[PDB]
Amino acid sequence: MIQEQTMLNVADNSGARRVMCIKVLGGSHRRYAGVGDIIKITIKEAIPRGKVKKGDVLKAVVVRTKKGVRRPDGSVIRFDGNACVLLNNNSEQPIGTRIFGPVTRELRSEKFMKIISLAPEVL
Amino acid sequence: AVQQNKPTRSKRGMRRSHDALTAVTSLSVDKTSGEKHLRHHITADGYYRGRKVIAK
Amino acid sequence: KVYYHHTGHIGGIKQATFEEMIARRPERVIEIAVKGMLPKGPLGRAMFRKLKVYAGNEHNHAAQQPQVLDI
Amino acid sequence: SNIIKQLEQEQMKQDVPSFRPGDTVEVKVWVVEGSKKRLQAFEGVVIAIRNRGLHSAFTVRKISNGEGVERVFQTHSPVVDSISVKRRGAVRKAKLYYLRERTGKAARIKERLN
Amino acid sequence: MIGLVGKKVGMTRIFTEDGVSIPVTVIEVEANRVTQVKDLANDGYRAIQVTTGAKKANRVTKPEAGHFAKAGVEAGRGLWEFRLAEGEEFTVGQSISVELFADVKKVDVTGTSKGKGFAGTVKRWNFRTQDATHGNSLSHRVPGSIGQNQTPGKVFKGKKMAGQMGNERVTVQSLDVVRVDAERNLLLVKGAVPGATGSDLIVKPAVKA
Amino acid sequence: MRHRKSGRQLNRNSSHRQAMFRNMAGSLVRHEIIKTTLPKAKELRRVVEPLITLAKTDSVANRRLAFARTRDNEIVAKLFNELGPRFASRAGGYTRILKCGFRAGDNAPMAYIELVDRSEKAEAAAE
RNA sequence: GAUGUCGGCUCAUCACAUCCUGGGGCUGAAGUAGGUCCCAAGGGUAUGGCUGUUCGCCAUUUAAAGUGGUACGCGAGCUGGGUUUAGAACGUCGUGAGACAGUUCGGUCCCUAUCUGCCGUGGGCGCUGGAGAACUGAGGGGGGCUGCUCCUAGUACGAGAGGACCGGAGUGGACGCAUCACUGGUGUUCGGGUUGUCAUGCCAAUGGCACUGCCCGGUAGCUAAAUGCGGAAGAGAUAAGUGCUGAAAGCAUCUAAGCACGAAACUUGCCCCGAGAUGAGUUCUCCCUGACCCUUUAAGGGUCCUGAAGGAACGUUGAAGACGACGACGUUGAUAGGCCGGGUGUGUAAGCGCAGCGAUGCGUUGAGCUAACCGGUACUAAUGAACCGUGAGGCUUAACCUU
RNA sequence: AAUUCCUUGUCGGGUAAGUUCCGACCUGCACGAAUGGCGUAAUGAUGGCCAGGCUGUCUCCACCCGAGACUCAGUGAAAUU
RNA sequence: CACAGGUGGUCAGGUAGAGAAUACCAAGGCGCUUGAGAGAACUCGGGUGAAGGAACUAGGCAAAAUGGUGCCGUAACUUC
RNA sequence: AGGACCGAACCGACUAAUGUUGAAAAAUUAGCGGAUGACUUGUGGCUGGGGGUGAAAGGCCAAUCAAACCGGGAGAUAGCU
RNA sequence: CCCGGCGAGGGGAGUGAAAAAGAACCUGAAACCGUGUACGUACAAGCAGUGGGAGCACGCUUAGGCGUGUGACUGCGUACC
Repeated sequence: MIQEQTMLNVADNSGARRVMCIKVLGGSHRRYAGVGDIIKITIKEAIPRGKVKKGDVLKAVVVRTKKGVRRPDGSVIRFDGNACVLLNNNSEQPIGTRIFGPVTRELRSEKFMKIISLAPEVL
Repeated sequence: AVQQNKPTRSKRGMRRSHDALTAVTSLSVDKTSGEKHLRHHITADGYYRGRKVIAK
Repeated sequence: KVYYHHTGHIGGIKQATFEEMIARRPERVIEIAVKGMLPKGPLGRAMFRKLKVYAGNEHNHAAQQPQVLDI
Repeated sequence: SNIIKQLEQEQMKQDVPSFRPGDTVEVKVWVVEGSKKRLQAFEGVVIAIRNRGLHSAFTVRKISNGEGVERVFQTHSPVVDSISVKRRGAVRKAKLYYLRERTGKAARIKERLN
Repeated sequence: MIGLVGKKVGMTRIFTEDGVSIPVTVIEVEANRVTQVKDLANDGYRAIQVTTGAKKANRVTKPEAGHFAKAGVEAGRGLWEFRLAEGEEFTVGQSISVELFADVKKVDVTGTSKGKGFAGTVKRWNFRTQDATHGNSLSHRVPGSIGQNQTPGKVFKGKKMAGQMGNERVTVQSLDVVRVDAERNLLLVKGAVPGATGSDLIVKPAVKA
Repeated sequence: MRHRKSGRQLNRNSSHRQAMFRNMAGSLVRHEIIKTTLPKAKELRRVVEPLITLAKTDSVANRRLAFARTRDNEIVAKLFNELGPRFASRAGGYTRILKCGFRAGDNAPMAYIELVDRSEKAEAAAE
């Protein structure tokens, strides 16, 4: 996330409990992520009927930061916790069909029509 | 650290040359008394621009 | 002949063209040509300070009456 | 000049309803999107005081259902559509934190009334 | 082309219709009052001398005052000058203000620098801070060995060490004009101005190709 | 460095600084005329005047309020009754600093502090 | 009579024999792609694990994960983690003491800088009469990196699949500078809350003290994690290289004369320091126009009258900083503190009425209280001076002055 | 394994990883039954590894406060040489 | 050495708090003498932290959290 | 009851932060263990240097310990500097 | 007799051959730090010396090119045990 390791919350029907950031993407000589950022996750748990199994490495994007997230006005949606939606590891858009808990309104783009049309928040 | 050799006595007066006490460019007396003054502060009898202040 | 120096920064020797030293400040090509021909530090600094070249065909010693010399 | 610290007050909107922290409110806003205008609201309790000239915002905390989420809507933004006051409450404290995890009947603090 | 000597005055998160905000720095445009309009009549110098402000001038020297006498006779705050291009200058009544930025899209911004006290060891140079552990001898903080050894046997020029800011210029380069405002007299620039607020600046049309 | 700031830190930590000011503003009501270091006289100036303003006109409820902000018995007995009719004819500068000179024991620059209309004064010397 | 190490943090710098872009030659290279490759120090060149690890293994980013040196960089920088058998003791060997390149447990590590450098900063002198203001560039460094896709372009070319590059464009990444409105940090000169004991005679109300008692919100300031942003079009001198006209050898050819094109390096442009540059500078603004004795006299010494312009000490002080310098500024003054209206902070003071079992809350009041920020206000303190600086300021050749 | 000439053995495990650590195996250093052996509760400021409450040790460092430095004032060393 | 060092016998006040911890405090002692101003690097002391959670390091180390009374609820193993 | 515990006084010092020409010839602050016991601990006495004395480190013997201090052999010896 | 706390310390005035014998009293070096004067130090550079030397102060140099001390500056140039 901002540091090396970082467990953060499952955001899809893909797994269970926590899943681990191994790296940030979208540059190098990075330790730390920006607001708009893409994270690299290993599934540190999994669920038997999920899309994935323990220790498989996939791509992901931010849905909560415990600091808070911002873009349009610079105003923050400030959360209880960090959480991450997995992407396809090369082919983009989410892999899970449900978001679990609240979302930002900084995610509102064509490549995210999948995750924002869900009912728990920002419809 | 330490030093290589014993320093010269001309060095001790050179190192002190800029740290020395500098001239006052003369003095003040009152507009209003035969008492002498201290430039831009007030005497015990208040004399600066006459009147009276601070009679301690 | 590229008038070599290393003032204190950046890997490399640093340099200056033959072309600058006549095209800009045209005195300098003669100054640092006679310079190395003079003795040690101080007396060569007193020898050196007797030469002037100026920019060229614009000298200011009209009033001293210079004796022309062909070499 | 005479411009410094005044230009914040000069920019500041004058039809915006009056406030104290613990006032609950509703922020009404747009989804924005690629070409089609739809609306949405967010309700809760505002846990803290604004008034920042142009930069003023309702930091509503939502706490109705699920895990806590705080939202900051800047008032002075053109896509911020409408503002009902609803209840305007008193608390004599700067932060509301003990309600962060309880979201059930938690964002409905009283009108101060007669 | 010259600058408009501004004042650092204001900072605003500003809105636009489209639901976007822009962080901005807000500048009071004052008018240029000329002194002499220096041209290449005299020596090789070609530049225009401009005064943006006024002072009481009860303590000013008569050498500053004859300067101001030949000017717009407004006891000026002080003297700034700017080199110029495309022919000799127009000499009377010029009053250069918000109109300067109507086709100038991006500005360079030349401050009077940044006023950060000592700046000095570590803070200026974004160094690491020495270990908080091991019982380290009179060290919770140290810059590092600044050379190596006898092999060069010296300390090289331009290594990062100590010193004050020394308030030179600092150009940020090429930050956007967001808006210009006649009547209110605001130039809103997208980027920051050097120094604390109430500091002087130059705001000049951008230098870069 | 200290850009865009005001006021002064004197000699020690905050727990000392409040406790020192309770001594020093109380001494003001007890001696009426004091001498101190010039930084020390500004913080002395800046402590007392706002209390005077509140106290400029008499009011028992505002005297209860003044005892709330500044809990000293000396200051709340002088303010309103004694000091209220005194400073009524001013809006700031209830007191003035007279730059008396440098400190004899070392060299620190001093100012004497004197209530604005002070004309009755003690005639012993101070240092 | 002392050049003293591994491993690990900090901080580097020089050689290019270049990890890479950038210009170009060959190809058994059509183009793509690979192979071959000269020029070139300019610039960028990643992080966690295990172990005391150089080196190993493993997971991962990015277009990318360099070559060589430095008392095998760096204890007059950092640490013993190791060497650890000062010390047990396991494993091993010898009659044994003791040892072990087998092993495990924690474990004492110095120096305030003389001259010297580096960065920052003042004093002293000089710029030729002096003074105050802008200023030119002799010189010398910063930036110089590098990916992406979009057009260029499905086109030349190739059997077909496929398929050129430069140039324009926005934008990331490294690197680097500035910033505090945004988002956070702190904000011991702002409000509020809360446990305890001590206190205001007692009650209502309230505060000292417990790390700023603890704790939350916080202006302006500073600051990165957040904010803005360069990395350039152009020019010349070229490199390697395609040539052209052209020889030794009737030709060919980048060569000798000659001339077109030809890279981030070099001279630069864009950026910054910079007149002591002793060939010490210009342009603008200001001021000084009295006198006698003597001697060596572009001269100095004594003295009367007399020292402006300008300076500095001194004073409050700053949007400037260790000291200073720089800067606002001294009653003609908004400098600073107070104070008033406004800014931005806090959440409706104390007192009074009331509901309520009382704590408390609530109408009165949308209150009171308030720091650095802005304008006003002379309310308050910065007196009159004195002092460094003086009465038009070198010889000599040529030009001008009756000269 | 505290024990291993080679060696950071081979493989599983926590693990983003794993010289160490733990489990299994022998392809076993010179292991091996009172310089005792297998196995064990409670115990030790005991050793190695891990996730979490939690944390400035650190990623990556910013600001605030005081005593020295430093300012103003007093006195006044030392390693060395 | 007016050393932030060392040292045996007897006694036992208040509130809150397992209690002679410990916060304040009666009886009682007492200002451990550079000072004042500034609030530079830096040193030591002292306060704080976004997101993370050891990623720091040889090593989860004053870091920091925990701690008391009442109550519900409570594991393998065990010499119970 | 207890060579049980958490824990002051009272005794110590596994680790941590600092001190390293210190405030101090291991002290300060915090974590930590003993604190009814094989304890803590006053007074008075006693053993004397390859000798004592040690729940053993070749420990401890006057802010000293892998060889105390003084008076004598003695101007030890000097293939050495 | 002067300054001063009533102090410390010196001085003047007076005493003696002598206080250039003043009480720590004999006469008094050399390190040591500071004053007074001369000349010198801002085209300015390393064993600081040597070799060459403008100048100036003082010395009536019978003025007969000198003596005395210092010296811009510069050829040459590496301490002693």
